[PDB]
Amino acid sequence: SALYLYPFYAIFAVAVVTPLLYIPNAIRG
Amino acid sequence: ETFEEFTARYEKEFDEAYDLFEVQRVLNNCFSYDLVPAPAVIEKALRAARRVNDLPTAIRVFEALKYKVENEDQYKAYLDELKDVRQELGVPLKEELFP
Amino acid sequence: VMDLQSRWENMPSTEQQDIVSKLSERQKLPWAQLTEPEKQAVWYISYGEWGPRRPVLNKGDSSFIAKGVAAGLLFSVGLFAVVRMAGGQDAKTMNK
Amino acid sequence: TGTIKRRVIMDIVLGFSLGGVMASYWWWGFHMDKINKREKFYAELAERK
Amino acid sequence: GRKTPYALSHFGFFAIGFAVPFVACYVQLKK
Amino acid sequence: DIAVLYFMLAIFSGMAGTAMSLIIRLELAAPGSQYLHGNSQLFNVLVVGHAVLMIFFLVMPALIGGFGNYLLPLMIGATDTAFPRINNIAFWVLPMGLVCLVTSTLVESGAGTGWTVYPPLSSIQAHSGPSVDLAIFALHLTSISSLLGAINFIVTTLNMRTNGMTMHKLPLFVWSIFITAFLLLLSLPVLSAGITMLLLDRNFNTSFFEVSGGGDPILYEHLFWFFGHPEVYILIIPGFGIISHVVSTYSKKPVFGEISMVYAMASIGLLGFLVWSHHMYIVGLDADTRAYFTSATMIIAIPTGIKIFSWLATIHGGSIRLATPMLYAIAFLFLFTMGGLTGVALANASLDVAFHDTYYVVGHFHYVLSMGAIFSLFAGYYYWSPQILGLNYNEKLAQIQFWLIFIGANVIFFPMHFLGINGMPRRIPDYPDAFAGWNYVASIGSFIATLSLFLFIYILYDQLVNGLNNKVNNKSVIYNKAPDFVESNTIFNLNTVKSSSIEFLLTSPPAVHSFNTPAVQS
Amino acid sequence: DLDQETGLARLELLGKLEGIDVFDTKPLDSSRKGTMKDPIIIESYDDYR
Ligand code: HEA
Ligand code: HEA
Ligand SMILES: [Cu+2]
Repeated sequence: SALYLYPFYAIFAVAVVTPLLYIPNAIRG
Repeated sequence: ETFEEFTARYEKEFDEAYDLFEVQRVLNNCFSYDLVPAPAVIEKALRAARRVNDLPTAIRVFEALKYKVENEDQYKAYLDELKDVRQELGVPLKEELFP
Repeated sequence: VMDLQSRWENMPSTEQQDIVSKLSERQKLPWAQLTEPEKQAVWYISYGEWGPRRPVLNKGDSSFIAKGVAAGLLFSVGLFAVVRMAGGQDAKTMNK
Repeated sequence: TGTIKRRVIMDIVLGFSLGGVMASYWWWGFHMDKINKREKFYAELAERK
Repeated sequence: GRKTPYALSHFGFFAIGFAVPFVACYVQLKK
Repeated sequence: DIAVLYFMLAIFSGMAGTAMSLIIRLELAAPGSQYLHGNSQLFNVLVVGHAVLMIFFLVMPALIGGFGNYLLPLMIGATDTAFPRINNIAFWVLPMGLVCLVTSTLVESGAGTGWTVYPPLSSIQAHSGPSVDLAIFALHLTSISSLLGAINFIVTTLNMRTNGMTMHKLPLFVWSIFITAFLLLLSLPVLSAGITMLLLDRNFNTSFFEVSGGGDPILYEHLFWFFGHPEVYILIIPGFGIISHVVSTYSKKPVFGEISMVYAMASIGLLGFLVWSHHMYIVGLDADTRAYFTSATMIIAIPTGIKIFSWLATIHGGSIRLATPMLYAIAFLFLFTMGGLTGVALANASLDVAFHDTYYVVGHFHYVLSMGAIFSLFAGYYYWSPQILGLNYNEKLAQIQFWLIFIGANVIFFPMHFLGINGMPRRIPDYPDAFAGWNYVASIGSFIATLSLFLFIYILYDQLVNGLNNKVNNKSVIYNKAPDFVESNTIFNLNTVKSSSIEFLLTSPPAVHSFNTPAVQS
Repeated sequence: DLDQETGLARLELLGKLEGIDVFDTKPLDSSRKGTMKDPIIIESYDDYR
């Protein structure tokens, strides 16, 4: 069903948001 | 494969004309081989051009042999035999026509 | 009757006619009373130059091709000359 | 046979010939320039210590 | 868009694709 | 489907790679002029971004997979590619690697150390600017995505063979990229293993390609060779297919020697794996071993010679029609004969000892790979583009782009065969004073070629405006001019939409679901 | 495995024991003329095939 696809969409959303927050630390130290 | 079996086989395939694009396609492919066409083949070509009710392909075969005729001497010889064939045909040279 | 009439005797001048198909329907078959100024017409209409048998490069275009090649090459070499020529080796005398 | 057979024979044989004369004058000219200059220089350095 | 469905997105898309080595080289030369 | 974005990313990354060409050569013009960082800070980073971005992002996707996922099923007759789920996987994996590679360029210092990253101290000493892990991950995802597309192309031309084609008279692009993916299988995962080995060495400090522990870099040297030699055969062999088709349809649909051609391509696919050898002949292997190597590189030089003699026979005796793809094919053939000549030159035993890491090998491999692959991709785009895109491509500007590319790339990569034998080093940022001559005209030519790329961009924008009096019909009619069709079928398929003049009969643009009825061969 | 959705496995078994194949596997070359007087016949569940 989709009742588990909704929190999976949420954890995927944070899992592809937060490395983009990681990369200014990668370029700036 | 040789000269004479070529002439016989494609005159036999060539009296199966019955149409415009059929006689023009068999003129194309039977002209595009690796041998000069026999005069009997071009006499059957002009007779099939009379059969299929079309004149400019009977012009087109002559400029085709004008390219493929490989010299000027065989060109004047074909002009002679094809000249009295034109007198019994009625088709003009392009050099006599000036489009 | 039954022959054409010099309606347009210079067929290689125009294929700007809308209904060329009427002129193609006009054609006939008595074979060598064809009025040669419109026996030009069957050869040109059936074997001319439009659509099929149109040359890849028109007469005007080939000069435009060579002109554009030379202009692009000149713009490239001129752009190279006006981007940078600065700060090289020490001096020609040093090489000596 | 005919014209295309005559043209492939004449064409490939004259291509052999033209590549042969281009590289033969190239190799003769420059390789003999090398044998003159280098063997003369080695002759100077060896025969004159 | 009303002015750019694909009229400037080709030019601008290729301007970005040509200019990203320039800004990478700029921020790497600044270190 | 996947093909349109698949081509858009290739053009994006190609302009990025030509910008890298612009910057590198603009520095290489005069000694120490444009950039202060004449070191692996920013300059070897630029040459690795250049090389790995352009070979992996341009020739590899467009030449194998773009023409693959648009033109393998349409030539064999398949509805869609046999696993329609993982073309989508592999292509969307790709621009994540573009982001990964530009992130490898962007970060603090830059561990860019050439595209062929040799271990011994590319190790943790270089990982204060830890870029090279991002570079090897971008190469790792491009690696597995090309692998996935290779499996997909193999299974598509195996099971979805339309009942026309047996295995004895197949088309040359179809059998070409089948050999290409069948050759890609046997060389990709070796280098995937080498990526994870040396990544484990430079991350989790076990260090078996590094110095300590008796680690030996020559194992990696064999490995990346054993990958990168069939890699360049992947780079050229669908190009040979495309050149076969354009040489076919612009001169003479009877081409020379089909069964001979596919035997020669299988001979290249056989003999091309087991010579990884010449690339470091020099390293000090055994004499009988390196002599056997030199002998076998001659036999890999044979069958490509057989193929180009075949196309030499093909263009002979046919009605040439000098459009822009026929010019691409003839320039392809002329420059690739000379590049294979210099291949035989470098292929000798005792000449790599004078030619390694100089600009003579650089001019050679740019000559074969750039001229061959990019002329083939040129021919492919200016050939199949009005079929897919539906618009006619303004032939006169295509002609001037061809001439401008030809003279620009020739005047770039011909002076390298002079700069190389005098003893230039490879990847030199600041060359000695006696080498300032030919690099100047190489810089002139680089500006010429990037001007021609911008001209291609104006042509690609001119793909909007439906010119009718510019280019309409390849292979103009023979002697007919009243009948109207595509004028050639050397086998009698003529079933619904498939024929012997293959896939020129779909429509412009082709439908979202074609091939309702299975085609048949005569 | 019967009474399931999408009976394309019916006519594989059905055509396996009775002859008439599933998804018109068969080729054609009727050794014909190609002529407009007697062209190759066209059978379809449609007007265009
Ligand atoms: C797609 C690109 C491509 C292709 C097809 C080839 C094809 C060949 N390459 Fe090259 N090569 C590279 C790209 C390519 N190469 C690259 C990228 C490198 C190393 C750079 C590095 O990675 O940094 C390299 C390196 C390289 C070296 C390494 C030397 C050094 O590092 O300095 C050598 C030496 O043997 C070599 C030789 C050959 C040979 C013999 C062929 C042969 O396949 C060519 C054979 C073709 C023919 C011979 C032409 C047709 C025939 C004739 C015209 C008529 C008959 C003549 C003869 C058969 C004698 N190549
Ligand atoms: C994909 C192959 C490819 C191509 C096309 C080019 C093209 C160019 N390369 Fe490069 N180059 C390499 C692959 C390539 N190179 C490799 C492997 C190295 C070795 C790296 C090293 O070892 O570190 C190298 C190295 C290299 C060096 C360093 C030499 C070294 O030490 O070995 C230099 C120096 O300036 C250079 C310059 C150029 C220039 C000026 C071009 C110009 O030709 C660019 C102009 C060409 C274009 C205009 C093509 C545009 C293409 C497209 C956008 C897509 C295709 C077609 C279209 C649809 C348009 N290249
Ligand atoms: Cu190689």
